[PDB]
Amino acid sequence: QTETCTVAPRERQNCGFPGVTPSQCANKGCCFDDTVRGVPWCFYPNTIL
Repeated sequence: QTETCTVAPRERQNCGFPGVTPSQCANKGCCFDDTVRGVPWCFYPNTIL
């Protein structure tokens, strides 16, 4: 792996859309988390090393 879903919520950039599902987020190669408010559910991953 070269990408990680460990992103600070205030740094998460929107990768999806209103009502995006994990499957639609996985199709785009992005990360999903709806347990944090005020941030996009589907966001881009962070680069490692």
